[PDB]
Amino acid sequence: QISVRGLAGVENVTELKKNFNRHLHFTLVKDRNVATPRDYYFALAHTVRDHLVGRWIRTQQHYYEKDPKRIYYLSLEFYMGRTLQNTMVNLALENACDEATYQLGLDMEELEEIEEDAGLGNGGLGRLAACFLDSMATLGLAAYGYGIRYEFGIFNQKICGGWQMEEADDWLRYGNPWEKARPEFTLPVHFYGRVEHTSQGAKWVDTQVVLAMPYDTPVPGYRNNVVNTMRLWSAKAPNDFNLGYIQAVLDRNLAENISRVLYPNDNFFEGKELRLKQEYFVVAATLQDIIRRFKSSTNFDAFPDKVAIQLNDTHPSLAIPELMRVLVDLERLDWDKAWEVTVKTCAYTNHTVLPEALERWPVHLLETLLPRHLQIIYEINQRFLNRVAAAFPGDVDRLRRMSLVEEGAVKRINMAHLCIAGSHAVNGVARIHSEILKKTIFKDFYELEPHKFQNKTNGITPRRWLVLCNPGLAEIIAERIGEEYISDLDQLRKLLSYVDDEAFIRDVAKVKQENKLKFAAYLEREYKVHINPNSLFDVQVKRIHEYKRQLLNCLHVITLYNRIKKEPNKFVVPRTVMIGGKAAPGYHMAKMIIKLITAIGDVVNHDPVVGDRLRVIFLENYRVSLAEKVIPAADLSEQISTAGTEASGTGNMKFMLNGALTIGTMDGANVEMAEEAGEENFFIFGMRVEDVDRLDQRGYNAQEYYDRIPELRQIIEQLSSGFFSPKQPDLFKDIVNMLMHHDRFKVFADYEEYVKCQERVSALYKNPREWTRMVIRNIATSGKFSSDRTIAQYAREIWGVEPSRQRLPA
Amino acid sequence: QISVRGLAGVENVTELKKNFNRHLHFTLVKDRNVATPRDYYFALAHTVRDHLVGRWIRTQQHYYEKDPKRIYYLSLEFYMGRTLQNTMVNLALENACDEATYQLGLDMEELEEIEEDAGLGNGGLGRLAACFLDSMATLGLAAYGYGIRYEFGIFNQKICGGWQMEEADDWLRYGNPWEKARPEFTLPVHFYGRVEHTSQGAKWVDTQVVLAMPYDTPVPGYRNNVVNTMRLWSAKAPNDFNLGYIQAVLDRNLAENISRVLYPNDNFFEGKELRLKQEYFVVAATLQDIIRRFKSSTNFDAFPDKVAIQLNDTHPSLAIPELMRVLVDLERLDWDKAWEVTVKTCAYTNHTVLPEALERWPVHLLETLLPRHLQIIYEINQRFLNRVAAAFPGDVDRLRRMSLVEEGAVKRINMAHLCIAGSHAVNGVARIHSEILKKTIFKDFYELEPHKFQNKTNGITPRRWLVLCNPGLAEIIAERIGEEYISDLDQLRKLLSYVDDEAFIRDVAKVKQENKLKFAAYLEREYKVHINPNSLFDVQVKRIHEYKRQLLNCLHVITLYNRIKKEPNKFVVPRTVMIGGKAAPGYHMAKMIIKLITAIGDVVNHDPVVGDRLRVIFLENYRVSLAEKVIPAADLSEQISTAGTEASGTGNMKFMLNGALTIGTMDGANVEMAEEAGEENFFIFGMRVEDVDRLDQRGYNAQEYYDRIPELRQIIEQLSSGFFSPKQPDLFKDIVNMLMHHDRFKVFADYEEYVKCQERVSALYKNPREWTRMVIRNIATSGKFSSDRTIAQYAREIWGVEPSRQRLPA
Ligand SMILES: OC[C@H]1O[C@@H](NC(=S)N/N=C/c2ccc(C(F)(F)F)cc2)[C@H](O)[C@@H](O)[C@@H]1O
Ligand SMILES: OC[C@H]1O[C@@H](NC(=S)N/N=C/c2ccc(C(F)(F)F)cc2)[C@H](O)[C@@H](O)[C@@H]1O
Ligand SMILES: OC[C@H]1O[C@@H](NC(=S)N/N=C/c2ccc(C(F)(F)F)cc2)[C@H](O)[C@@H](O)[C@@H]1O
Ligand SMILES: OC[C@H]1O[C@@H](NC(=S)N/N=C/c2ccc(C(F)(F)F)cc2)[C@H](O)[C@@H](O)[C@@H]1O
Repeated sequence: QISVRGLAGVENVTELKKNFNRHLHFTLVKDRNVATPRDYYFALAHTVRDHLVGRWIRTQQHYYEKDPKRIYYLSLEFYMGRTLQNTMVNLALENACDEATYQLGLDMEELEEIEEDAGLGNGGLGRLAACFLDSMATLGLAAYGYGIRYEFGIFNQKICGGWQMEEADDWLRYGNPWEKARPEFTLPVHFYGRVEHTSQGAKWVDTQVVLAMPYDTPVPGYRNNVVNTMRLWSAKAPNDFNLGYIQAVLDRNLAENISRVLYPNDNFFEGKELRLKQEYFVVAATLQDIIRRFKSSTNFDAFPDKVAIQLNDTHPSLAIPELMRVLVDLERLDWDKAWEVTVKTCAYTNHTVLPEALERWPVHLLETLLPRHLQIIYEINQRFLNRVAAAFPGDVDRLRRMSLVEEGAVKRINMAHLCIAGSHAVNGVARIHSEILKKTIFKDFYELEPHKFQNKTNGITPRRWLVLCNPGLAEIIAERIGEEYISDLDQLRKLLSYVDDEAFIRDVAKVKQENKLKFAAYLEREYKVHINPNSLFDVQVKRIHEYKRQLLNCLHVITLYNRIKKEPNKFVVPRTVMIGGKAAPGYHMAKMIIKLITAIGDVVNHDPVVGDRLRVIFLENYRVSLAEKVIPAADLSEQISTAGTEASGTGNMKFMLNGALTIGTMDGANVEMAEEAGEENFFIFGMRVEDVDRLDQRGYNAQEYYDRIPELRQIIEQLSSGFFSPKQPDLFKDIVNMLMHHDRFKVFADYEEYVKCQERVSALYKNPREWTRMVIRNIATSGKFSSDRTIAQYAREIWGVEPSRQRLPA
Repeated sequence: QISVRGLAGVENVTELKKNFNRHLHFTLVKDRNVATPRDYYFALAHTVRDHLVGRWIRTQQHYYEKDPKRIYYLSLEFYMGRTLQNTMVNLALENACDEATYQLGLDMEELEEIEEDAGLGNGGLGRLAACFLDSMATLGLAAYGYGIRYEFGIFNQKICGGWQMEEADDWLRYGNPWEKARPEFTLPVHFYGRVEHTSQGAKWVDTQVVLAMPYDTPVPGYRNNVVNTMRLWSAKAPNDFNLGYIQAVLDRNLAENISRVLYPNDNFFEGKELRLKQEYFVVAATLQDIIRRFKSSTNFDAFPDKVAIQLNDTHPSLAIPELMRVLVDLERLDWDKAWEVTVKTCAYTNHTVLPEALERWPVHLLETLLPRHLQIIYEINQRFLNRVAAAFPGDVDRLRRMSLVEEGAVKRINMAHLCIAGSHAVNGVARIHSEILKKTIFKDFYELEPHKFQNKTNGITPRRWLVLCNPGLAEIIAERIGEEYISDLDQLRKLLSYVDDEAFIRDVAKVKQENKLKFAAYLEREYKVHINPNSLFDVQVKRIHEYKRQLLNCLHVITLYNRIKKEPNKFVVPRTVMIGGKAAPGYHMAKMIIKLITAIGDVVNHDPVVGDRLRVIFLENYRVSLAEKVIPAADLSEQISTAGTEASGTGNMKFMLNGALTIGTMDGANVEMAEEAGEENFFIFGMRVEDVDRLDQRGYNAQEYYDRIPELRQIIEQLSSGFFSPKQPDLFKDIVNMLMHHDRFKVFADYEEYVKCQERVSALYKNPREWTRMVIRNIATSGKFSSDRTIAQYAREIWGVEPSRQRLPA
């Protein structure tokens, strides 16, 4: 059908058809008279996965022979989404399978909708890990993703009476065709116990043992025949566990609860024991696996030449004292050599600046659970602080500021401080975030070791986030500039010479229109909701957090509503305002914001005077599969965090690549995005970081804004008095009180500029030719935000390895 | 190699070889350089199972088209053992796979040792269910086994310092190639709640829901291309279960614990709530599945013409009030018609007479867990007792004796009484057991409804228990009489005309010798134990129970030891005495008996004066796979339960078929076995049932025996004084006290006759030609004890369906 989806050869199509029927019969034990759509999906899935195995076996064989330096990417989250289409795309099988299934009398797109998301992450950090794995395979690096196989991923979100309900994401219910259990490689992980000191050093004894069972999932590169591995650990009780009889067997559950569920509280650090166990479990199992592989290459001096470990935030920070423990206690290296090896091996990526998100584990927890690790941490702290003392003699306050141990009511370990001390590199995830690290939160560490601090601006994979989710746009671009850009996204610059091309303009706008019709249909079909596809699609999708300022968007929405009611017979650009995202189950304010959004929808969507000039829809259960649908259909991307709070953002980049214009603050990656496209091609508004700092100095007084902006006052009055909650008039009192008296994120301060800027957006949209021309200049300059570029920078500047675009033999 | 194992055709062998390699690559994701023996087993397993699927799909298709009457065999236990060899045997693939694996450079027998036992049963009742499924498929009946998929089966037994230790049987750890999950057919099961009465009848409301997920396993007939289904239910939490957040997800475990583990307490009824839940779970899910299938045939008058439900003991007795509940409350049939349908549908098999084993559920349990079922049971009881009153007017004691409700401290439901009331047939499992039911324990019910009471003497499958475990014996028989006997075991009578055939005599004795060498080797290899293979193999294998009198065997063993020590230079027939079996974890006396056996071994096996004339070995972890090894190697089968206590026994029959002579009491099936072979060809001793009754009348005084038998006194003195426990002299005080003052099973009363009879055994064994001739007359008359015969009797006399030896088209 379309070019970039590969060849549908006669030989291939005939082969796919017969293997499909083979799987239906032998694998699924069905025949065509009993088979459901789900059976058909599984048959296709097995037919496709057959094509990975030879490539997977010989890639891993290749790494054994050539013995390159290995990259280990440690994360507690991998937000993978669906795998079928991604695999077809990366193997050039998409048109062939489409044809084969067509001739079998099936619609492949319908089968694709049956696959569950692998929802093993919360948001940006988890999705970043998934994009990175894809780029690492595409760039031919010998890379492994290591994490936990959660039985339950991020909860499915139901909206009930306007309110979020959570339900278990039982994603493994029907089986996972993309994993291979490897029970033969099961490893023991130890907990509790005590430390004994002997003549021959320390020994960790009387431990409880939990088994770590690995499951491998393939990660195919883009048409280079490379298939890397993601290894996820599952928790298993040992067989003499608790071993009246019946109870002992039932208590095996306690051990296995370690990998049962993903923590969804991305807002607020909770020092929960189960979470600590999860963090140690992935680290202990992974490091044994690493050392095993290394020993199959006594000389640990070569360890850093052969191993790189990337720590995705502080969640796997225990890798540092765990590597030390192994090297010192088990291999009997001396401390200094062990430390040298550890530092050269580990690197740390920070993904936030919000204080309440930082991991600070109570000492009494580490004492009971990991007694030997606390001792190692204490020793690291002493030696580190001795280095600080010698560099800044007499600076006693620096010492307490830099300590890994925080004193107070409860003593705590600062895991970020541990990571910086024990890593040769520390990076932020966009240029302004990295500068903020060096200037404010890790200033003392930067002064001590400026060489450690780097930037690696985030990216997204153009395979999933263009080719897969927006084939129409991929095709019209391919027609003009060829297919090479898919794995060299900088080529999109060549599109600049088409900004005045009437045909291209028409094609870009047509692709968008089709995307909007497709999504407007999806809404009616799966959610019985009626939207006008000629309106501007105004979309904000991301986790619900105060810093992300979904509330500022709410304020604009009500402003538009009030202006319509005021001058009903005046013309305004019609909008469909879509907001979506999950709230952490314990985050009251975020749950209230969701309720507000639905409450507004309830008023706005049923007002006859509004007609269909304004619609407000809450997008339920936002997740990778839904992002792949809504992003290609968007016209306006809302990226409106208070400057200084969004470390990078990556959703922003997905919208840019897919032909939406951006309204945003100079925050995170938005800055670099505006820089690449030109500030004239971006709707920038609001305080910069410096203005925020100024405001904090004087003190932020929300009342000032309320007193001087009558349009804002009106909104606040409506909220208080119960205009949006007729039956519970004080329903939103918490929200109003927060905005008026304790708003950490200065919602009111940006209100005027935001509304003004929104007027400029509406103006441009009235001129379709000029809207589309600006869109073209965005797409054309989105090349920098490919994760191939990000990963090539990690490889060269942190891990010390050269990427390669060369094919392995098929 | 050997005939009965089928053809190894050039085309077949080449096909098996390539499918093996296909599976190794695509299914296991290995290549020959990394593959372990386990990988090889799995590749063969997948290669073999491929041959079942077409047969499985068309058998079930056939039953849909022809719509025969369906047999549902309900059991909480299916002791299946291993499946690979059984499948090859039933499909005629054994020689072909042996060849194919040979040419691949593998030993198939070694691969077969890798498969775990499906240990989903305790002993005889569970193994009976497995033999029955095999015969039902072999006889072409449209039959389904329904049960629970336990995550953990019967525990593995470790012997530590002479003592039993239990460890979890994690049989699913590496995956089960013989099952197919069917999540699409998941059904809800309800618990707790309350009953509401409306105008439109009773309604069961406010229930907790647990999901039942079926797993199907094939059951192939012997070379007839029939493949029936065993469906096992697994417990799953519903997705809004408990739905702070983290805990809610972790508590899903509570629902799923229902199918976690098999109860191993075969000795003593424990009214544990979890066990009741298991019993209801299998019943509720199964009956919905049955009704579903029936409705795909309002007219429930045809229900008994289309459905038979066999209840394996009282464990699924809740099927009776559950069928009533559905028919009355949900389909709105009137009580009398519902009852008529239920009775004609259900039949009950009793597997014991021991009072402490009978299920008597406290009313307060059924009240909380199954409030509607208690009401239904009460109503059944009233109507039943009204029938009793009318038949035996004024007999008030009969009324209280026959009631389903037992009064007392705690009111209880007698589940056996429920089963008899609600079934059209009640059978025992051997002729003497069935007579005992009618004369003693169910006398009142027999007087009321004599037509209900039947006998169906147990059997074993000659596929597993001859062809599979003893190919050498199967072959030498096949040479003389052909292969037809394998599915028509009565043909073995033809062997009588060979009792004086010198060649046959020589061949029978040679097969036994090879079996003993093979087992003597297995012992040395896997357990570093040294046995003389020229000795008489004296074997008692079965669960450890007082009624089974492993203690009487212990007494004989010590007698032989004492007689040797007394006259060291006298000749005696050398013996290897092997005893094995698991004890229920809470059964103290049974655990003490195991300790005694090992303790004796410790003394006897290290006495230089004994040499190798006497060895005592405890066979660890007795289970189906071990039975398949030890039974063909046995010379003497010990079947020595107190007369009246072993309902049938089936191990007895396995030994008979495999060329061991039997020493036994006239108990259970032993009677019919002696009757078939001739009492001259059997070593019968001890009290008959009548003698036991007499002894109880006068009162059993153990002291009498102790006073009159000096050889017995000596043994008791040795036990008391600590001869077998030098470091803990009073270790066996419990055992001695039990024997002297509270022996329910009259061990001493049979002592003299037993020892005497054992002398007669030793005498015969000195004359090999005559030993073997008697062996031939046993094998030749073991035809009656085939489960094909047993099942043909159930089919004709209970279920009303005709068996068929006709092939389905391949
Ligand atoms: O879902 C049912 C079960 O299947 C099992 N898979 C087995 S037996 N073969 N896999 C083969 C395989 C082939 C190719 C690939 C891929 F995609 F190319 F990489 C992955 C796996 C899984 O181990 C188990 O966890 C799972 O629950
Ligand atoms: O760099 C990629 C993206 O990273 C994001 N950081 C995220 S998602 N941190 N998650 C923290 C977290 C903490 C605890 C937990 C929990 F619950 F304990 F399991 C889960 C997540 C940035 O906010 C974004 O600007 C950036 O683009
Ligand atoms: O062990 C890995 C997993 O495999 C799954 N099997 C799947 S996907 N195909 N089965 C095909 C099949 C073919 C033939 C037969 C047989 F023997 F002819 F009857 C049985 C099953 C199981 O459903 C799951 O419970 C299990 O854990
Ligand atoms: O007919 C076949 C054989 O059946 C046997 N009966 C057995 S095994 N009953 N099990 C009872 C039992 C009770 C409770 C439990 C438990 F633990 F709650 F789960 C398990 C088993 C007879 O004793 C034998 O003579 C006969 O040959």
